[PDB]
Amino acid sequence: KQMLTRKEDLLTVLKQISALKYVSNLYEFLLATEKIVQTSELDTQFQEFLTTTIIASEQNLVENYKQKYNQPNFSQLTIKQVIDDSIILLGNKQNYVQQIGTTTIGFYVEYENINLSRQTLYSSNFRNLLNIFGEEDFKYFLIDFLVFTKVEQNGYLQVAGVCLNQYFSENQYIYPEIQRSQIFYCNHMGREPGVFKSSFFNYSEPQTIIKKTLLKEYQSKNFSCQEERDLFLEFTEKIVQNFHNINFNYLLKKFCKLPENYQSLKSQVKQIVQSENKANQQSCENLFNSLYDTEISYKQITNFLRQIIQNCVPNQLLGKKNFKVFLEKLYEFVQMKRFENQKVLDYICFMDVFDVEWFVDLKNQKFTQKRKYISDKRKILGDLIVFIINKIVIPVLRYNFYITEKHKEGSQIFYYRKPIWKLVSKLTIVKLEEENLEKVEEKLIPEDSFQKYPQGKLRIIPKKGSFRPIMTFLRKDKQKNIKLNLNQILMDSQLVFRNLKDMLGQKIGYSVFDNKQISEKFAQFIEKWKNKGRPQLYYVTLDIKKCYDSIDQMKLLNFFNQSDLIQDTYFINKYLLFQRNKRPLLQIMDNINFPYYFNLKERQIAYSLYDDDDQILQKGFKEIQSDDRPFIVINQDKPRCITKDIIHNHLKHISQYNVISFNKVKFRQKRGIPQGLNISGVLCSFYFGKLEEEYTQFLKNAEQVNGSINLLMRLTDDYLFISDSQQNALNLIVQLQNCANNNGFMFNDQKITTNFQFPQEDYNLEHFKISVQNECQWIGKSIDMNTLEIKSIQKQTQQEINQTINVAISIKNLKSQLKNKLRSLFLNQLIDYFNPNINSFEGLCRQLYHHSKATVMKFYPFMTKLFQIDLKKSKQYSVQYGKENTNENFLKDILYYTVEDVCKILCYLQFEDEINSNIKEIFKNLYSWIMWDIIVSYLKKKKQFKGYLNKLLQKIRKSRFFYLKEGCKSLQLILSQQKYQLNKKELEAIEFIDLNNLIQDIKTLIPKISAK
Amino acid sequence: QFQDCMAHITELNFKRNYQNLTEQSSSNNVVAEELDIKESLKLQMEYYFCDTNLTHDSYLRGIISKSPKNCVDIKVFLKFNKIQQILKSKKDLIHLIRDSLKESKILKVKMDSLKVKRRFPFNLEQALKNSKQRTLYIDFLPPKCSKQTLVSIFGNFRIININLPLQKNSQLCQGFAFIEFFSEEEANQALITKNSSIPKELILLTEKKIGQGSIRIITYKKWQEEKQSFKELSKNQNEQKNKNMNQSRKASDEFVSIDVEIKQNCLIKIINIPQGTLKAEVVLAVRHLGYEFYCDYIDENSNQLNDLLKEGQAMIRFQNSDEQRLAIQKLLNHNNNKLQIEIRGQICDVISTIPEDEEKNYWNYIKFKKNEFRKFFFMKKQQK
DNA sequence: GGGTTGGGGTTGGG
RNA sequence: AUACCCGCUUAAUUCAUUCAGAUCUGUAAUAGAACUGUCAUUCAACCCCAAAAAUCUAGUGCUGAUAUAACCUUCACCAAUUAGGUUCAAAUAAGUGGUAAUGCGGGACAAAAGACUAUCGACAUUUGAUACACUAUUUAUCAAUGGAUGUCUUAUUUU
Repeated sequence: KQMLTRKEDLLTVLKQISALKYVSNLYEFLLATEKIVQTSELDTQFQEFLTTTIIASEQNLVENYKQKYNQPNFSQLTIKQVIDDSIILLGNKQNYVQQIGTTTIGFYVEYENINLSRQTLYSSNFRNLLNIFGEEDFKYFLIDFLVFTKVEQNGYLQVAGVCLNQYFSENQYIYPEIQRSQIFYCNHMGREPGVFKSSFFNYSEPQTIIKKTLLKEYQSKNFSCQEERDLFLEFTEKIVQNFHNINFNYLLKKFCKLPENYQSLKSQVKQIVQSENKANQQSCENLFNSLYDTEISYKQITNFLRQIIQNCVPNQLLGKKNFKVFLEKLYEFVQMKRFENQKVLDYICFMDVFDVEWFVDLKNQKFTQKRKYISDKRKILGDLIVFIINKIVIPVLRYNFYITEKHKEGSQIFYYRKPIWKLVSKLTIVKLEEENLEKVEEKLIPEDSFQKYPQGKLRIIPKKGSFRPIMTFLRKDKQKNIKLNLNQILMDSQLVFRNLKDMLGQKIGYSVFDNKQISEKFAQFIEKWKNKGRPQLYYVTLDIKKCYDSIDQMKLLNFFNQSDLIQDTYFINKYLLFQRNKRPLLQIMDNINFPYYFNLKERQIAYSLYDDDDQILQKGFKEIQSDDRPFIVINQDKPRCITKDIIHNHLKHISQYNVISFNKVKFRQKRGIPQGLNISGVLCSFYFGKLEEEYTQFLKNAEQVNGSINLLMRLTDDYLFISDSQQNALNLIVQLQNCANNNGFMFNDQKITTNFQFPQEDYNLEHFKISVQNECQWIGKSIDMNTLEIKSIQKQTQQEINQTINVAISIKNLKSQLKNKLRSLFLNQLIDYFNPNINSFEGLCRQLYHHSKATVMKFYPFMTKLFQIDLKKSKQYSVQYGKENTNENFLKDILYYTVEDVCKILCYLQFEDEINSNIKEIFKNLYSWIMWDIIVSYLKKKKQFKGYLNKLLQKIRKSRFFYLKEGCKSLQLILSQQKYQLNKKELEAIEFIDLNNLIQDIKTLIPKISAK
Repeated sequence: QFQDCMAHITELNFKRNYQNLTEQSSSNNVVAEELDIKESLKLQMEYYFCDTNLTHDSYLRGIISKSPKNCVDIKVFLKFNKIQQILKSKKDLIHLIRDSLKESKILKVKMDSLKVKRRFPFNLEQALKNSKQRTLYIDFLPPKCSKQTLVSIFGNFRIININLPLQKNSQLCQGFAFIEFFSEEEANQALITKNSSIPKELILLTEKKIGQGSIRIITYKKWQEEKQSFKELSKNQNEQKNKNMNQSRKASDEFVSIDVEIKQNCLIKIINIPQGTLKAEVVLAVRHLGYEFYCDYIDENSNQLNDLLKEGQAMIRFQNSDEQRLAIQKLLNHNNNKLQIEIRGQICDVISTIPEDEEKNYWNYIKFKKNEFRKFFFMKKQQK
């Protein structure tokens, strides 16, 4: 079967595209056109360039460019003149590589932008190419072909032809959208409960005022006649009249009332605010917890909303049954998650058009065209639903509640009464003022920065016993001519610091940024441990508390000024990158295009004017590849320049004059840099790397002074250290404590996790709380101290799992959405730690087992939501899956194809291309059986799947088991032929398979892989 | 424990019919010394859905079949004829019934559920045959009323129940009655004692309801055995002569319609319809008026071969004459008040009233269509 | 009299 | 749980009143009584890094298996634990957690073959052809097809 390969050729990939009919390298094209002959001699560099250059065309034009004996080939014009002639011949066409950064004016061409690819076009290789070709043929070759030149080991740069991005590109009604997002984060409070004074409910105090304030709905195009509009206006008048008779205080007191000790909490808050001395930490934590335990329940809020709706909206506006359906769906909407939303169709598909009685049709289409009448009335029913919701429900929730999410509860939603949130805000302000925030006056801040930079907003998330402030910088000042926010202003410096991050990795400290770096460091340490001979290992884990706020602005500025890794001037280049996806190559239904095999990404890069080794000036890109598969890059014509002085000014401004607002009250930071800026992580990493390299001198020489293996990484403020010497670990702890004492920062909770036990009295570590565990846990990862294997940490309950899942389903692209979602869920974390250099076969099997067990529970809500819609009413799916078991067939197809793709990717990641195809197939079958067994075991108890689907899944699992057994049996005969010589990895795989006795059954490996 | 359950079940219905014979005779009672109202309601209700009663009832089985699991509400029992007599609150009555049946042996009860559950499901037809074997047919009963005497004197063999019809015939005790025995073995034993009857006389004529006329004391199976031939002769006989049945069935559907079913004024003819206009468009144009009508697409101008004059004319038969007049008002096109309409982009002419002879002929072929509609089904059925 | 590029989508670490 | 039909659902005072302005009273300074205005920079959505990406009509070795097996069985649902069955599918379960539960009051025709012109080209069906729709529509006419529908049965209250 088709397998993914780590090594691929651009020509081979291009020959698999149906649109392109002629694909060949330049040398063979020239030989076919007889412009050159084999007996002719050329320079070795020119020959290599001709061989490596790849051209392609939509049609076969070899005859058109055949050598003509009418006139020889001699060149007298310049290469620029030939290029200008070709560009002029191109005319009005505006999608070609050669036109980038230039414009045509009559028979004159003008260059006005920087294009880094022009060097290849005007190179001596292209000069000799033109000399061989001739002007008249070159001008048309630059248009009729797509030219790709190799500039790296696997990279190619397109220099001519139609831009590749061009290949990556009667109306129907679209219903409005429920504005659910407006409910969150409303800090406003009013003397009388109800809605905002700006609403039409309060603005009215006749039909004239209501019409004026509700024109947007009154003059809608869905209304058939003026009588319908008048009836709707009368209904709105009745709604407005009914609204003013609602006792909001009584409703609140009945359904969602304040706790009994609310007065006590208010008195405590007032006393804490008025107290001059610092408040008691445990008392404040208890007050925080007591305030946070006053949340309202979903059922309570649903009853509140239902009671509000019933006595305010006439029952005949929607119909007797439709009103009840809407009320029932209101609860589902209420309990709906943060980044999730409902749709109008969710109500329309379940109510009946004919229930409405006041609907009138100008033409008697009720009996002639029932479907047309139904559509016409649906267009009005949806409008009514959207109006009711977005005009009553959302404003009430916004005005009378603060709605947000907690710290460690994921995406789950919580509600709090407004006075409780006012008390929480006062207490949080009191807490922040003493530590890091100060009330500020606009007189102090200079007007230059005042008009040059926008300010930020502050948001508070509840936490167990405390809070968690978050400051945002999305806003932009309409006045003072500001059109960008802080991130848009600073993304240039962000690019510069991202460039800095590359040499920040290994030069001046121990900093890591991605799982690839973590994995390669782990692999190197594992190899060194293997060389040493598997001795005992000890680990220590600690982290910094509030790293961002503990940053010295003067020290950071001094480091920035004296750091030579940042050059004076930089240039910004933009380019497009085309990269191979994770899809195997089809072997030759007819519509095959570039997006089927390549992914388009937009990239920016900053480069210095030095004669650097990477010579970015020659190429225009800097990309890292983990495989030999090719990729294509095309440049752009939008360059930018950034100077170190501008970065210095930005850093000084953000360090000194950082201004944020809260409840229309301005604040200013006193220490550290604000979290949430795009440069904060890199700046923090650099700042702490300086101190850690200052205080970790001994580690630089320890590995050869006494030959001790030791590994230290720091991700942002989190530290992990594994070594062989308890003395080395203790020395590191002591040095880190000394550095913290000297630089005025501290570690979180005074807690440290170790693998050993030592007397803390000797090293003045009495205040520390040492926790001893035999299994290390770092950044959510689980590491063994015995086999030195790594696997991720997964939750254990469906309630925990569901809190972090947002479900969004659209009928238009069900197949694509579900396939991509399942693919992402499986490949989220497993691909980054499936390195065979780290785990053994058993370790990989266990990792896959646990990850699949987590992912199935993760994805279960998706099919639960899917079953709420019957696909038999949709032709697009019924024609493909019948009408009896459409849902079951659709789910089976999705699961089967997703599992097959995941297994193929897993085999590609695990094995190299040199391994035997039989071994690859056997391992793929084993993985498929594991996944299907997990899925079947999970789903065998569910009631919705209890019938038709389970038999199909059991059949699939049985087929996979049979195929695995058959492959294992045939592999013995295959190897017995002596036709193949096995390497060490193949021998290891054979030994593993024979030890686990995969020939007969799987019962041997299950205890080893399912152990927890 | 089905083997336990089966034996456990067989005890219950035995205790049930045991109580039934006692309560009708009022032989035993606990009265009010130790309440026992719980046992009284127990006997009452699991008799109310005992096998024999449901065999006679055949309704509570349906009502429990309505429920998915067949668990049924307590409230249904409160409306019963002789249940409310307990007296002395429905929220309390449900708890009383529930803790009365909490130790019951045929009713599953738990977690204060609102439903009650007989512990053995359906098995209606199987009980029908077993009871039929146990039942016995009696056809020697003079009209004398000695029901209590009958039950007190028939204490000779174990009898499940005596089904004496009431008021089906004249007076109270005229019917020939039905009796079931404890088992098929008990019925065979009663047959062994040749014509088991009152002890003073079992083979000869006597007094009272059991006066022993033509002594047809046989079980249900031989009762149907003797039924078989006599019933089947009458049931089969000979098939009805099918030649004239359709002609007889013509009359009402054929020869009165034009004035009884649809009045002659309800018919409206349309002319000058261009060829190439499918009748769907024409019926849509008539539907534009909104009334109910029958469309006879006039292509056969002879009005009773594939007539060549296709789509030229049309016939509309409304349900009501007043609706026809309302359509005429609608067809009175207010722009010109002309008896015409446009179909497929072409204006065609309509006829408000047709001469009564042509109306009668059109109704005649309409009734011919009705007769052949009745003929197709009649010939279809005549072979069965 | 016009004018970055505005989104779509929401997982797992920090 | 058919949740089939109907009705209302503690239906009654306030649990509570930020910020700002404007009054009265008191105070060794605290406070108390009453009033008015009020989402926003008019839009709200935190960031870093990495992940995936068909214009998803295109797709399975469509599936021979491990009685050391797989299925099935409880008065809602889910989460789990035990007992019992069956050999390509049916029969009869016992606990333990969480969650839905509102609640009351009133209500509750059978079935295997018939007698059936009682009605119907104005009956009903799988379809199949056309139009009206299509983002998860509730259908009109011809074609074909043959029963369908409605009563009485055979049956009846410790219903």
